[PDB]
Amino acid sequence: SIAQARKLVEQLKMEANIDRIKVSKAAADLMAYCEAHAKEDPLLTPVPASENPFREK
Amino acid sequence: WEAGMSLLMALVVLLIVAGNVLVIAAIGSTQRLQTLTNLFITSLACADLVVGLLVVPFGATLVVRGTWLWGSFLCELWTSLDVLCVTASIETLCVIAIDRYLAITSPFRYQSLMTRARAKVIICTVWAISALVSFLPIMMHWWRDEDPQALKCYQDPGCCDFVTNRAYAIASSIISFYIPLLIMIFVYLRVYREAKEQIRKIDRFREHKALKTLGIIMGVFTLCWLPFFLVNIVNVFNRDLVPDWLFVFFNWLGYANSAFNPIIYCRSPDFRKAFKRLL
Amino acid sequence: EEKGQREANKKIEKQLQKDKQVYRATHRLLLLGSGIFETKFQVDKVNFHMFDVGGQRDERRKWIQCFNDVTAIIFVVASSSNQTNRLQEALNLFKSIWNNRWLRTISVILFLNKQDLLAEKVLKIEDYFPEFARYTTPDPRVTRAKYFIRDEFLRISTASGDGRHYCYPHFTVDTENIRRVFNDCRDIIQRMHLRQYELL
Amino acid sequence: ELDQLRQEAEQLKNQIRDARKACADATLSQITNNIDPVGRIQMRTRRTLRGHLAKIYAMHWGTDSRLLVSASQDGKLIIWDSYTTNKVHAIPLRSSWVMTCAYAPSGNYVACGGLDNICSIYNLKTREGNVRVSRELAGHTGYLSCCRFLDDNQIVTSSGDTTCALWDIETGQQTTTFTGHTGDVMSLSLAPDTRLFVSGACDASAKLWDVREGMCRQTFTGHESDINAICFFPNGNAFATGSDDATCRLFDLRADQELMTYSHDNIICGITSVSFSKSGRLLLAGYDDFNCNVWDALKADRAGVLAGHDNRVSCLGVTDDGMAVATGSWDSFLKIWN
Amino acid sequence: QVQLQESGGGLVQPGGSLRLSCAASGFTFSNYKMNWVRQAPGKGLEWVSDISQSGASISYTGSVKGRFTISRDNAKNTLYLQMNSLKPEDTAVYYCARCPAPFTRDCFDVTSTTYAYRGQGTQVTVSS
Ligand SMILES: CC(C)NC[C@H](O)c1ccc(O)c(O)c1
Repeated sequence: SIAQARKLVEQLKMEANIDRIKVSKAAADLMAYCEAHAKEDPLLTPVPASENPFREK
Repeated sequence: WEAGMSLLMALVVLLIVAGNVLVIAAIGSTQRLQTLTNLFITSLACADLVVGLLVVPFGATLVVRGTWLWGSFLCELWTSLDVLCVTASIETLCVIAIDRYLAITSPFRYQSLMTRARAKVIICTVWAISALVSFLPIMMHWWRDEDPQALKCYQDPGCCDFVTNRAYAIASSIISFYIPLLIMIFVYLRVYREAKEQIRKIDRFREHKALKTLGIIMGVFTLCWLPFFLVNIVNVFNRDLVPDWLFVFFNWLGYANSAFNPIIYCRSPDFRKAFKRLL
Repeated sequence: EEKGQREANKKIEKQLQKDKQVYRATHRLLLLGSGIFETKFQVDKVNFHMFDVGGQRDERRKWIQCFNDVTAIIFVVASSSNQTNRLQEALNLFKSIWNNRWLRTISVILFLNKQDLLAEKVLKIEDYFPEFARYTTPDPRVTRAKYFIRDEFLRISTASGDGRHYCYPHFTVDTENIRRVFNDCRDIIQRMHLRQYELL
Repeated sequence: ELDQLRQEAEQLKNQIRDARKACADATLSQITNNIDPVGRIQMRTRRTLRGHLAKIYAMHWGTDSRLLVSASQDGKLIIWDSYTTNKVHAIPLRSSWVMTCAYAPSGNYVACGGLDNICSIYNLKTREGNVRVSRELAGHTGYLSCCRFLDDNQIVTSSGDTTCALWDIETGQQTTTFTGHTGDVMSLSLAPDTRLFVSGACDASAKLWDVREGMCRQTFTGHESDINAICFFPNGNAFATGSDDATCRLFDLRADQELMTYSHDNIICGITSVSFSKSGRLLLAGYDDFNCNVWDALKADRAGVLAGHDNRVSCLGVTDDGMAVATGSWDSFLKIWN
Repeated sequence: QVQLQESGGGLVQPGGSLRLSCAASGFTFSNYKMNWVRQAPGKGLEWVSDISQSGASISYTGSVKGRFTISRDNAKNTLYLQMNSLKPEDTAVYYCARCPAPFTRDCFDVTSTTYAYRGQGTQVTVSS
């Protein structure tokens, strides 16, 4: 029961020393990423049937 | 009063068509309903649909106008189509009964005895039997009687009556109604026995429910089709006993039977849901 | 190459048709009460595969869903069971299985085992289930106790049956055990078909 | 002497909680309040793969975006060609009860497993012409819930014994073990770099593990019930979790906080599978109500519905090129959507 | 995080009365079915009682019927176990458990020895 608390403190210390950015930065990063690869998403952007391998060759 | 008869015929046609079309669309659109027995239900619905679409309107014209107006060839073709579709419907009912009998009497082997390919072969065989009992005899003049009245009926284009000889009447009635009737009585008696045994194992409501369902099925079928076939046999055996209008009325009751099959065999919750969706 | 693909597909489909015909002719049972233990037997040329789920860590709410389509769950319970109330634990497990949305159509074959243990014990069941002092049979002590436990299980089962599944209790020799599993599976299939035809 | 360590834990918890509260500049819904709404996403079924007898439990595409493997508890592993619908391979399995299957990046090997507590690896490129069982990885004390290839000689597996494991396939040994979860690990998702991977368990928490060290880097909580599915964001700096509480949650790594929640009042069923699109703006989630929902991962507003299954949806199948989605269900059918 | 803190346990002479309170946090308390479990010295976890979402359906173990009363205050997200006429056979650690999933009648694994949605529990000792 003592080693439990001991290396639980150890684990929580491992996860304590971590550089955390602000949520605004992560939100902006995900937004810019989703926006930079938009033209490359067939599901989001319907591609003409000619190049769709599930309608015609 | 003839206007009442016209209204009645129109409503009968309407009900038959509407019902069978709904059944077909429901079984064909929803994937959940594309089961094995639903193939037999589709066969029955298609047969009753052909009935309601082609056999009933011309009979109604014959009844109201008082004569036939489309010639001799169309009269022969209409007789053939009527017999074919009636036979197909009754035999498909018998096949559904046999399928239920197999499912209940051999529950373990039912998966191996019944397959989609075997169901297709069974439906094809039923329709081929109907074809060879309806179209081949009437077109080769094997159904023609040799009585002077029959000679006059066949020689006149404006007369389309169901006058037959002993052989064809007996054989048609046997292959269309009597054998299916006996098979249905047999299978449903066995099914009732099995249901009673299972109810006794479980344990009032259940006995009443089973009795009501089986009574609905068998009583509807019989009360609709038995009078006409009885009159048909006794007519080919003696012409002066049963009048003609009673014969036509019993035939039309048999036709009207076509509108009750959707309500007798397609009341499942899935069927009700498909109907609510579509309609 | 498309012709080769079609030929391979034809061969695979023949094999799959054989496998389908062999798969529908077998019935899978879930025994309850190295990851799994199989047991294949045959009664009247009907094949049965029973599966004992060992090597798990007593949290069943996830791997139980794998048995959503078995033909039956064989629930084994010790009529006799620092003595904890194991009968109530079995009752709670049965109740949770009976009301799981992924098992609401599975029938349960209940096996009340260790009747000689309970028999020598009756001469401790009333400290739990205070209703035993008023229950009456529908020695007499063992009959009272065993039928009381059976009635507790049936009371749990008949509260949400919905007509889709039932419970088949038996008092327990592999001979009649296997015969009973066979008969109960037959009854289960028959009742399913009867309910489908609006007869039950 | 044990109370001071109790309050050591308390100090650590309070410090981490306050440091997380400090990095609360603004909500995701705020900065994403000026983007263009995706609109109604209307996908149709293009292919219906049939042939499985029982319910399908898992599927995986493969780096070619054409072939795909599916596992069905009828005891079958079917490798289909989605373009032509033909069955490329049909593998019978020892144990009928499978829960996961994996396609190797090289396309030469396939992997499966389940209640047998074993991970079976079959070879597909054999001069014999017939698929054999190349390896059997054993050592897990619980059912296998998910497995993923790193390469032709390493595979990461998650088991119901609250443990994950990295296996070398040639020797068949367990090189690294990952412990720390208090419940059944249900899903695992590999990052594009193959150096980290996240895992969700029944304790309503997710954990990020480093493969080359065998230690948990970060723990994420916020779900109210078991986590059934977990998927990485295309860039590898965030992930999404579906749970039995009828919600999806998008978490970020560098922020160490929950970013977004996708849910609706009329949704009271659990999430079984999740997957992003190639751009990552569409979050596809399968539900127990027989349907699949397409959420706008940036706006959290439901954008589409795929409703073609008559039973529980069990797996999702976005391709690597993003051309099609694959949905498996308990109805024994697979569906391809575009 | 999901948290369930039990309190109100202590020492009491035989035939006394107690009131255990379980404070929940981290989830919608109303959408779940709650349970009281206990573990005695040298024994396994034994289910004691359960109460449904609304608070209508209540179930007890036969050993405590007529003595224990389960209550649920959804406004304060609290569970209560009022114990009367306590016997020496009730000495144990009592835990406040939550069913795994919401909107469900089945409650699995509440006594699994490693359930995640169970609290630390409170001690109860009935003696002289
Ligand atoms: C009006 C006539 C053409 N209808 C006869 C009836 O439909 C019929 C059906 C099946 C038969 O086997 C039959 O002898 C008679």
